[PDB]
Amino acid sequence: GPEAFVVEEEGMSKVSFKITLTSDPRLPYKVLSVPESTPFTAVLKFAAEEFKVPAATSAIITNDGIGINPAQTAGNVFLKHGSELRIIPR
Repeated sequence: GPEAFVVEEEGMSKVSFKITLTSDPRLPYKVLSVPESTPFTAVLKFAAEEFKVPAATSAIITNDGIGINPAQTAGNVFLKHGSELRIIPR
């Protein structure tokens, strides 16, 4: 019967973030894409590499300026915060 048809999961396999270095008034950005299951620590590592800044002294925050727990997936960050993120010194 109809109870036997279930939407078990839904998502998007490729997650894209537009990460802006907002301390620089030219607002340099990178659009980075990663698998949905990518640990967010690896997104910070990728972004720091592309911006040529040390991952250890950098952080990624939401467009609204709030911190993100790194121990979650890229897909979950996108679900909560959308695509626009900022890279800042920590």
